[PDB]
Amino acid sequence: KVFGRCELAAAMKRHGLDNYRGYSLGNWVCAAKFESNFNTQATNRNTDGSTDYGILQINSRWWCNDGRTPGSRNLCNIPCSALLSSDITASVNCAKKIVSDGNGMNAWVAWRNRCKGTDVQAWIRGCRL
Ligand SMILES: [Cl-]
Repeated sequence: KVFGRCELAAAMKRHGLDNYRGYSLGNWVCAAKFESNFNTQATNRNTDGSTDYGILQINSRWWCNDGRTPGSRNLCNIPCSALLSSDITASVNCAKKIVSDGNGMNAWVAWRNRCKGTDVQAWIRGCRL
C-alpha cells in the first residue's frame, strides 16, 4: 500500500507515535517519506547482506528475521515480511523499540540527513488529525 501523506499521519497518530519519546508527528512522516516514499512494500538490500523492510526501512541485521541474514538478531521478534503489510501496526511497534534504544531517531539515516533540523511540522500541515 502506498499511503497518502495525511492518511499516514493519521494512522501514525492513532498508533501512538505523536510525541513518542519526544518526537513530534512530523518527524515520523518525514522519515517514512524519505525511507520508503510511503510504500509499505519497499525493500532495500545493504552491503553486509542484511535487508531493510517496509515503510520505515527496518533492518534485518538487528530487528526482524528474514531467514537470510546469518548471525543477526531479531529484537522485535517478528518475521521481516510482517513489516510489509498494509497494516502498519507491526512497523510502528518495532519502531517504538528502535527509537527507545538510546540513539533516538538517528537510527534512521534518511531522518538524520533529510528531516533532522528542518521544519518537520510542514509534513502534517493541512491534515485532519
Ligand atoms: Cl532522543
